[PDB]
Amino acid sequence: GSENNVTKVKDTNIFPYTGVVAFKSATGFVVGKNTILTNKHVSKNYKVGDRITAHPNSDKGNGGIYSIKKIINYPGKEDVSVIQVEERAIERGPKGFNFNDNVTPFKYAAGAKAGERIKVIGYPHPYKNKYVLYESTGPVMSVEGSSIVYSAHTESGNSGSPVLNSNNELVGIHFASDDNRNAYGVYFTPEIKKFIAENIDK
Amino acid sequence: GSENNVTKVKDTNIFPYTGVVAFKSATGFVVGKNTILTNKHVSKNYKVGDRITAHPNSDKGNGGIYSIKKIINYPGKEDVSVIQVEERAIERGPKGFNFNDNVTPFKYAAGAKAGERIKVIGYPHPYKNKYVLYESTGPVMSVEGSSIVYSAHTESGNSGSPVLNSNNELVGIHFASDDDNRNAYGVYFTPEIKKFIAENIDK
Amino acid sequence: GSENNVTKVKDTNIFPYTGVVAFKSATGFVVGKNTILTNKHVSKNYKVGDRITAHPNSDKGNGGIYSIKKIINYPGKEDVSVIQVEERAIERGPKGFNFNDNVTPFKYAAGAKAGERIKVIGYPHPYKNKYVLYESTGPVMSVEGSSIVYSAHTESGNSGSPVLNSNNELVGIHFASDDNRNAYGVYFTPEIKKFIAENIDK
Amino acid sequence: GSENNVTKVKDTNIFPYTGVVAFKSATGFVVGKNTILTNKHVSKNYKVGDRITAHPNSDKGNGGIYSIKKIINYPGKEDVSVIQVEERAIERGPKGFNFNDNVTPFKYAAGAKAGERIKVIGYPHPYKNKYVLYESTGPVMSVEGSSIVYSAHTESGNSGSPVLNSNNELVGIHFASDDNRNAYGVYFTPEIKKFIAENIDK
Amino acid sequence: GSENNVTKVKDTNIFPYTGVVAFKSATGFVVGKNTILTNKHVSKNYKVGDRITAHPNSDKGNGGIYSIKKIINYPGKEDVSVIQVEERAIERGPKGFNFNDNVTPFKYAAGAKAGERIKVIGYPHPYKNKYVLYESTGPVMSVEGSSIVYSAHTESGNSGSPVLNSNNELVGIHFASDDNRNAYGVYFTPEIKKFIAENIDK
Amino acid sequence: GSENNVTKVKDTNIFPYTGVVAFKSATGFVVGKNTILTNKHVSKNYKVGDRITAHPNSDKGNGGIYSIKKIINYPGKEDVSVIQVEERAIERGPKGFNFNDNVTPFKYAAGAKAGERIKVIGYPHPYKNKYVLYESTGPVMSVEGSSIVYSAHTESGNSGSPVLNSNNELVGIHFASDDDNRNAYGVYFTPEIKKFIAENIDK
Ligand SMILES: [Cl-]
Ligand SMILES: [Cl-]
Ligand SMILES: [Cl-]
Ligand SMILES: [Cl-]
Ligand SMILES: [Cl-]
Ligand SMILES: [Cl-]
Ligand SMILES: [Zn+2]
Ligand SMILES: [Zn+2]
Ligand SMILES: [Zn+2]
Ligand SMILES: [Zn+2]
Ligand SMILES: [Zn+2]
Ligand SMILES: [Zn+2]
Ligand SMILES: [Zn+2]
Ligand SMILES: [Zn+2]
Ligand SMILES: [Zn+2]
Ligand SMILES: [Zn+2]
Ligand SMILES: [Zn+2]
Ligand SMILES: [Zn+2]
Ligand SMILES: [Zn+2]
Ligand SMILES: [Zn+2]
Ligand SMILES: [Zn+2]
Ligand SMILES: [Zn+2]
Ligand SMILES: [Zn+2]
Ligand SMILES: [Zn+2]
Ligand SMILES: [Zn+2]
Ligand SMILES: [Zn+2]
Repeated sequence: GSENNVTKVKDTNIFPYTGVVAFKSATGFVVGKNTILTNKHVSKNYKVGDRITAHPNSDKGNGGIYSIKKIINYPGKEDVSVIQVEERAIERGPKGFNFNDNVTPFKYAAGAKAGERIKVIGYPHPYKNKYVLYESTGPVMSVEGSSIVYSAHTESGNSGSPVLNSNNELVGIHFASDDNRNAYGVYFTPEIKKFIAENIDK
Repeated sequence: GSENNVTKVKDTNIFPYTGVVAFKSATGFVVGKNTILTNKHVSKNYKVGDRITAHPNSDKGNGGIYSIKKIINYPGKEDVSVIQVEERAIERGPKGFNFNDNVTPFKYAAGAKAGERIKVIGYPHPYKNKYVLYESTGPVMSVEGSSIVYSAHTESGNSGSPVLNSNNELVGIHFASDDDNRNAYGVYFTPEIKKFIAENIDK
Repeated sequence: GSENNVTKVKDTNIFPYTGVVAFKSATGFVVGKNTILTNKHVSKNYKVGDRITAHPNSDKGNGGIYSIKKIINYPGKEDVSVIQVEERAIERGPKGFNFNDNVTPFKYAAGAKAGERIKVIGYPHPYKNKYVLYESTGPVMSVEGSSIVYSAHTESGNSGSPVLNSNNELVGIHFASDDNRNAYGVYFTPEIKKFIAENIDK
Repeated sequence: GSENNVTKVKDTNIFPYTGVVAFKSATGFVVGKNTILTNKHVSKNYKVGDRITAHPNSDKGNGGIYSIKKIINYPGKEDVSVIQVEERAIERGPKGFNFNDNVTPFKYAAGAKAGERIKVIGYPHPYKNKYVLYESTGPVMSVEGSSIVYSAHTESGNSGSPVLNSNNELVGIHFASDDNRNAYGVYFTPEIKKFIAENIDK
Repeated sequence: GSENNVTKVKDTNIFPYTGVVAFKSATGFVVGKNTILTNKHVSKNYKVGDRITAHPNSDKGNGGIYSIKKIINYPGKEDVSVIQVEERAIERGPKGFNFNDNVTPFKYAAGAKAGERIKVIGYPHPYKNKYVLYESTGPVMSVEGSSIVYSAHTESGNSGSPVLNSNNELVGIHFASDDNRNAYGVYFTPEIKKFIAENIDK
Repeated sequence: GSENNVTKVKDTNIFPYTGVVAFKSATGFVVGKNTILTNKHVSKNYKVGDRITAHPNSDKGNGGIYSIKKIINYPGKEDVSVIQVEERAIERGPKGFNFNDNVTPFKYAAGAKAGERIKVIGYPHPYKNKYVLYESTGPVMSVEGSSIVYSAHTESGNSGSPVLNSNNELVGIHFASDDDNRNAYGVYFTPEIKKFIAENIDK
């Protein structure tokens, strides 16, 4: 075979993949009880009642299908949208009908620096009949304020993917793009973190 | 083989490919009598007397070589330029020396929606010795005003390529690309742009 | 095999590759005595005493490892930084401990025009344990003022790479990115040449 | 994109693809009323009552699912097996429950010669959850007796695939395998044609 | 990214990869105390005193470097060679200097059938400066006697790789070769199993 | 980019590539005055008067087109055939109309060993409209008598390609291919084969 900085995830039912969710067009991940994060350009395409699916892997199944109950955009310029779902599944996952028993939120990392290895996990290919999760690895190029840039292979559906460090702790949320190219994430500054904690379902 | 969102067009002498023309560096397509559409960043590299070729495919031939007679940039910000050609071919196509007999313009689509399948058809590799036409498929991500964004594999030479729906109706013109399933950016034909184009079709 | 607009350089100890240097995260190239060029977003990550390596190729060796002695960013908008190194190698090259005897600066080309063939030569993959030099070919799309655009396969590490014409003369410096994509360089205008000549070590 | 001697067939419900059928592990194609052809190493894995599907394409549907009613191996050395199916579909195709109304047999070509372009049409990837038909093009290298050799990209599932000329006429049946490799088929000699005609369901 | 039936193994220090060993040219795996298996065409290239390395992964290290003490070829036609190593490492692994503490032998599977998923694990690229383990997945095509055939992407260095089922139990040893091609293994018949058990170091 | 054991040769007008010739379906290489070597399964598709081309590279030109004048198969089992050409080019190369002035034969290597790096140089894609020369690198797996096996990416058209060591000396002729790092099979030049070739070089 060959070196490859992106590979298909064959088992999406183990951590960290159990923190990731699919939209028809994009990716999101869990941040707290009944609460997911994605980009604003993703959430504009959705409304209350639309469905997300928890860590799906084509016909190997998933953690359940859930409906969106609230969409809250961050008021700053950063591309962050908090989405709450109804806790009771439309279709159950293997751990039952409760959203939170089928998913796992991430710990925030202590920080991030140029040169460290990150992973972007998400559903790179939008509007497919089957959901396939890919893991894209690469180094951090820069952390400046609320901007984190890394070199990786990312595609349009990665919008909303978590960016994790080597210990599966959260360093960012992807928003825009062999391919070892600069790719762009929102780094969680204290003001963004505060907006998120405030909009987690209580 | 493998899934691939871009493949070589092996017969460019059937519809929809007989709508598409090649520049040395880019793509365009036919909009009406003696008239083609491309981007402003393409037309700035050309002038009256420069040559375009109709639906070429390496040494399989083409629908003729024609000279440019007029360049008319759209006055708005969108990246659209109208180019008229001399009707009399420099080199004939199989349907003769008249440009219009060797090409086919597209019908406009009724609109376009996020999630629908499009195709971008054009000459993705600029400044080659042989013209090779590729078809790039993918879903529309967004339509907002004159901006249409789709996820596809497009390349530098695709500047000017038509963006068609599943029934080969026109939804846009490609202008920028900034596996590969990447957001790619077209001009959606709003009424103001359609009016400009209609007014600049050779009479 | 297949047509490919980017291939691995297997001997980096011949011209023009002997004008190219590696940073941990990016590329640069020699402009004069003890002096290299790169981008401003590359030099931001380095400081006096950090190290660059002269035309490395995996474990086939290199022209030596050298320390940075001064960093001078171009005052204009263009993404150009001049870096001077200590002349005395930290680790020697095959031609000895003097930086200048192990490298080769480029001649400026007379100019550059749309459609001509260029090559971008550099270390495309950032933060690797081994330095691998690739050569990316493609045509110039546009030259205007200080902006040169070409169609090529470039990646995040190519920041700082020379852009040469078919006679290995210098037409620009890469700064931003099959793939036949528009890629962007700084074209050396008289004002930029003047800044560079003024900042070559004496 | 790139030159490629193998591409996915996106509509398998037009000629010539309507002459091709799938087994779980391999390909076959229609030779006459209720009758298909494949290799002897394919038919070894099947029995009466096993199922084949007519020109499937993922979830875009198919020409119907049919049961095997008889397996007849060619007495000679050549890797040819005739399989008859029950005429009445287990699951219908768009043209109804009759096998014959949903498929199309091929005309034999007048012959075949070195350098002419052929196509091998079949299901290259064995034992998949979804059937994906690919078309592999390439030139004939040699024809001798019952042996036709061509240069193409074929894979293990292509056992049993038709080999057609540029007018979709039949020149052989694949049996054994960028990749532009010599690939091997059975050329239909008069003795083989005679066996086949004798074993077409009446 | 894309579907791929072969991927780089990033951590070779967990089971099942801790059963695999590298030769300069090929692969082998552990069958018992101080004892490995490979092909006869591999062992002909080695002699007492030559080195094998336990589950290496470029510069991430390995389970130790060990010397060959005995080579015993199976007397039948099948491509099987038992190699014993000196128990005391030339260079230790993380579990110390004893060969057997750094490696793990496999359980034989109860049998194997057409259509089941297998994995071939080994070092596909011979005579490299760094050892990179790849995992190639695919279905079993046939089990006939001492022959097992599967559809996979295998390369010259895979000679000697174990072929494992989905529970990491042993089904074969690879000996000869997108690429989904038939690939050929020795299936462990009782007579082969007896030869192996008889030549395990006591 | 990526590691790749096969790449396109961009200048076929330098050594070692000026040793290699193209058939419509296969490769060969020069062994001496007016004489080339290929496989028996290639030469059986050719006859006196058929044309080979010297070191072509698409439209960059070539060292001339020459006609075959004699085919002499090796009497042993190994897959070797000697082909002589008419010395006077049908179409000249840059060094003129004489075949020998436009090509270069190889020196034989002193031998070959498992683990050493070789190159297979040839025209891997048969029956194309344009001749494209590729170089496939990889290690020797085994040498036994007249059999040399190496791990490389070779294709149908590589039949007849020379197999050279790191100093461009001849170690073998490729005959069969049965990423891709696969065992590939050449004829190693034993003394009996060398003698046959020397005796069949045009005088
Ligand atoms: Cl980039
Ligand atoms: Cl993108
Ligand atoms: Cl582009
Ligand atoms: Cl082959
Ligand atoms: Cl195969
Ligand atoms: Cl192999
Ligand atoms: Zn490989
Ligand atoms: Zn956005
Ligand atoms: Zn690439
Ligand atoms: Zn395939
Ligand atoms: Zn523009
Ligand atoms: Zn990709
Ligand atoms: Zn090839
Ligand atoms: Zn910058
Ligand atoms: Zn591509
Ligand atoms: Zn790409
Ligand atoms: Zn392309
Ligand atoms: Zn068979
Ligand atoms: Zn290949
Ligand atoms: Zn392959
Ligand atoms: Zn992808
Ligand atoms: Zn063997
Ligand atoms: Zn393939
Ligand atoms: Zn690369
Ligand atoms: Zn032969
Ligand atoms: Zn491969």
